[PDB]
Amino acid sequence: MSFEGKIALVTGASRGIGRAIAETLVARGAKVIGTATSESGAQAISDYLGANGKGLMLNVTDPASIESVLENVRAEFGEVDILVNNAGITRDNLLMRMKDDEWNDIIETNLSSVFRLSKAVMRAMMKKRHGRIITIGSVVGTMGNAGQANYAAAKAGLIGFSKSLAREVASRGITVNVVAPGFIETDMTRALTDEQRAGTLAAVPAGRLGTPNEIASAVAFLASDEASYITGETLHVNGGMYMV
Amino acid sequence: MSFEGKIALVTGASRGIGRAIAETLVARGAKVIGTATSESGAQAISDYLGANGKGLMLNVTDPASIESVLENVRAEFGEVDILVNNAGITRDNLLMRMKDDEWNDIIETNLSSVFRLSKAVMRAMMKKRHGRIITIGSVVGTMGNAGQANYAAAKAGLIGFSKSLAREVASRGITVNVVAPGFIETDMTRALTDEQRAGTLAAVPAGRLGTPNEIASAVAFLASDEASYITGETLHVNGGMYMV
Amino acid sequence: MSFEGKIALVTGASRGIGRAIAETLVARGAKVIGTATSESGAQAISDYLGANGKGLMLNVTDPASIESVLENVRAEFGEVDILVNNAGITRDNLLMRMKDDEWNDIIETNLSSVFRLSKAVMRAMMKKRHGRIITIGSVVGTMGNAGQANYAAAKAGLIGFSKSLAREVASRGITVNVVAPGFIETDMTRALTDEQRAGTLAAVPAGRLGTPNEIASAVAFLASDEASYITGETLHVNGGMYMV
Amino acid sequence: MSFEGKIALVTGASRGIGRAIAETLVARGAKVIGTATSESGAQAISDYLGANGKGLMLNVTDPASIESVLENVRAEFGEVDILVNNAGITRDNLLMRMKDDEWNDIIETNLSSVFRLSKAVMRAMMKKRHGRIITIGSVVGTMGNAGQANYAAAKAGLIGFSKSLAREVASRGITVNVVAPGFIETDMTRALTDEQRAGTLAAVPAGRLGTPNEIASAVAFLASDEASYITGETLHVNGGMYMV
Ligand SMILES: NC(=O)c1ccc[n+]([C@@H]2O[C@H](COP(=O)([O-])OP(=O)(O)OC[C@H]3O[C@@H](n4cnc5c(N)ncnc54)[C@H](OP(=O)(O)O)[C@@H]3O)[C@@H](O)[C@H]2O)c1
Ligand SMILES: NC(=O)c1ccc[n+]([C@@H]2O[C@H](COP(=O)([O-])OP(=O)(O)OC[C@H]3O[C@@H](n4cnc5c(N)ncnc54)[C@H](OP(=O)(O)O)[C@@H]3O)[C@@H](O)[C@H]2O)c1
Repeated sequence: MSFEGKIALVTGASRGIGRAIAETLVARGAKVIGTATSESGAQAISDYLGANGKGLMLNVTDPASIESVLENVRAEFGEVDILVNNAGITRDNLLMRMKDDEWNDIIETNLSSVFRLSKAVMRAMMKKRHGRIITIGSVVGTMGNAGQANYAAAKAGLIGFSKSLAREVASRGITVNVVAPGFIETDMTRALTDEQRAGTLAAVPAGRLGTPNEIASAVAFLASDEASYITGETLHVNGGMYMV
Repeated sequence: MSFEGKIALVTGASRGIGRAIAETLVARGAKVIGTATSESGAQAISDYLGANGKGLMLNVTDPASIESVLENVRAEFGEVDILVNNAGITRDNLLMRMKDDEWNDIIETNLSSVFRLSKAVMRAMMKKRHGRIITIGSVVGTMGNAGQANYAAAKAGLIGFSKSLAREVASRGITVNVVAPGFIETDMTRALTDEQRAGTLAAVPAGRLGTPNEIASAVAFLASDEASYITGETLHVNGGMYMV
Repeated sequence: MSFEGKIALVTGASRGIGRAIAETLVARGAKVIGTATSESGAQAISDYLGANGKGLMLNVTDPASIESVLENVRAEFGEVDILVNNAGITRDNLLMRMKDDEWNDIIETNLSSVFRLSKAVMRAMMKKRHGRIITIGSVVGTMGNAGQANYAAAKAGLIGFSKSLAREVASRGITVNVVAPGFIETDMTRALTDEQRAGTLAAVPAGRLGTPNEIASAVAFLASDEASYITGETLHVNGGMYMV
Repeated sequence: MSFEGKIALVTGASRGIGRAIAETLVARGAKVIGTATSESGAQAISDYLGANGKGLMLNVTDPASIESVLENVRAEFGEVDILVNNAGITRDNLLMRMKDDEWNDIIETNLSSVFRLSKAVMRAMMKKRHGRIITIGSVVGTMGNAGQANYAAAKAGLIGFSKSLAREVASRGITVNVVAPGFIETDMTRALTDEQRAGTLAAVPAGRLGTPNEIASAVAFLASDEASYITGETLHVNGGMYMV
């Protein structure tokens, strides 16, 4: 089992991709700490993890929340070996309608969060001479998308951040990578009309949406000892929607 | 190739790249408004622009400063046709030494500024069905660089922003593009040791530093009517240091 | 911006993009040699070039034809300063239907031709310590396209070739670059059904086809003294169809 | 075990990366057919594979050799499920010294081979509604390298080819991907002076060469059912030497 003895922190693990990531790391031997933004969300994460981890309330924009969560992780489980930055929001609008706080909230939540959490786990990874940081990107970070300039900025920015951090820590056995999903099936997409789905599918050579478990498999590959020579990279998981 | 009757605003036009951009747009017939962060800096810009423009004090992190500058431009010259986002700062540090405000100030000054300024000029461009937005990026935005994770995040971010904005306004005759310099002769590079220079030149096939005027030429090409089918693109001007 | 005293060779200059390139270089002061695959095609090129150049018959797959054309150019005009590799063909088919000669002919005509022509002009450029090589790529080289695996291979290949050549000759004042058009109005596109056009326009933010002159403007920029710090680069001119 | 019941064909499996790929696929349940260019090389492959596969003599430039090898595979094992295109050569020279046959041999061996072998296995993959094609690229295909314009052309070209093929076959459950190694330890590199090594290591943030087994792990990930939503992609395995 790949992750026996490892402690993973997966931000935004309530559902969909973040839950599939948490469950996959559990299935391969890790102890997982999954986060949500509320105390009930955190309890629902504890309920699915059971004996293989815990749910905690974390707001990745608030440094006091980050510090409190990591202290709790350290007391109960130990140091973080694997950080998976999945927490992310969208607040879409065309530029002229985009409010200052819609811009700021996305930049804080989706880009500056990657800085804060990576900084907060890095020292203990450097001491172990081994670490994994994986952030969940988006195809929109590379292509752009009308009405999502805030989101695209954050998702492109976290790649620049990750490349620079990778260059600093590569020689100490820590890799820093991004997984960029395409269109993935969630509750959201399951609620759409057949016509809304058909237009999304038309953009995907594979002819289907991706599944959360497909993103989890890519994360788990990069987090494993079989990916120790991959750093500063973006792994695109999108059914051929965008080929780099 | 002529800009007669066009109004350009070039942020951070005191020296180096921003000055060369301002002078080059003048040489092609534009009226140019260059900015600096102090009243004396703005006056030095007015001195070199003379009859073909003026200098103004602008803080690109302050919406009140942006609006005051644009209202002055609108009263004296008219609406901005060409926006060149050149203003930017660096606060280098390895991640472990990087203070929260060194992150925040770079994100605000180098990325969020591009959103605020673009938003502030866009309506008048959309009415005319013609416009240019050009932002000065960096090779670091695409490659990453140790000790500049903040700067790389902002410079990568501004590309994602620019692709998204490009997609929103392409059908109204507005293009949005990035020019990414390599190592350019500037106060910054003149202040390096001979050894820091030599090592950076070894990574440049051309075997020399670029000039500010070389960046200005690329900007002036993209700002022209001869580049109306180029949008959402990044023009790398780096002597082969990085080939995309 | 002027090419007075420069000699340019533009392969495949009968019509469309190659003609627009030839005419634009004339308009900027160059003497232009345009090529076609027949003696009547070459004469039609001579008719439009008049006093500012000539047409010649060239087969870019035949080294004897290349050498005969260059010797004619050298006798009448002088050494080539600017090479524009525009010659190219398509032989579309899904992989299972693609005949061996449909693969081979595209590779020979669209990729190996760029090697032979570049090699044939390079020595005189190196002696002068000044030169331009510009090859016309395609968006398909970066994105791929079903039914054009041969064409995509050649157009992607020529970029790898161009980056390698750029690295060899950058320090001698020669740049080597690619211009990658999107969907441009040409005989090809005029011969499509209204439905094939409409579907391709839906993928273009600009909402229109590009013109040959738009490609020519980008080529003329790169061929100029104002682009001496741009090498190994790909300039995408596609109305936002693909944003790198 | 991931590959139980699968037949993999790994071209160029004598040593280094191709051998590590063959051995890794064996270790995960596949029957492997590994190739070499001589009858003794093929026998040495049979010796290491033992009961889990066979060695055969294959020249990927010769269609009669391709057909004979695939007929042998089909009679003894069955249809190919996984094709790994590892066969590759270099014949380096600066452009002016590069002979026509040095160009042609690399294009035939490293690019056209990918077309021929992919075409030869595709029909049976389409019938199974499941398939993997993985080609071994190189960082040089994306960066370029002086003295390797032939190699860079071929390695860039095979990405264009792979993207186009992926677009044709994505909806039938076949993925087509590239693994791009950086600097990998081989017999060659083990024979170098400490000074030659030191210069190579200086370009690699990880501070070490990659191992053949690291490339094999990436191949095996893409060949598995855990990578069914990854197609048309390039996975860079280079210790941060090049970050895309
Ligand atoms: N779905 C797709 O097709 C797709 C495609 C590409 C990329 N992505 C990326 O995948 C990730 C998952 O998002 P999603 O839309 O798929 O599903 P989601 O269920 O909305 O997940 C978002 C998660 O982020 C957490 N979160 C939000 N704001 C936060 C904050 N301030 N602090 C900490 N956690 C916060 C949420 O917490 P609660 O549990 O408390 O709400 C939730 O767990 C995001 O990074 C997204 O950008 C998704
Ligand atoms: N080593 C690195 O650092 C590195 C880096 C990036 C990419 N690569 C790529 O990895 C692959 C392995 O090459 P290598 O240099 O690492 O080791 P290598 O041991 O030289 O492998 C090359 C293999 O290709 C086979 N081959 C050569 N010409 C052939 C032909 N005409 N038909 C069929 N097979 C042929 C050889 O056969 P024989 O066994 O009969 O000689 C040999 O098995 C190549 O695609 C290479 O471009 C390697």
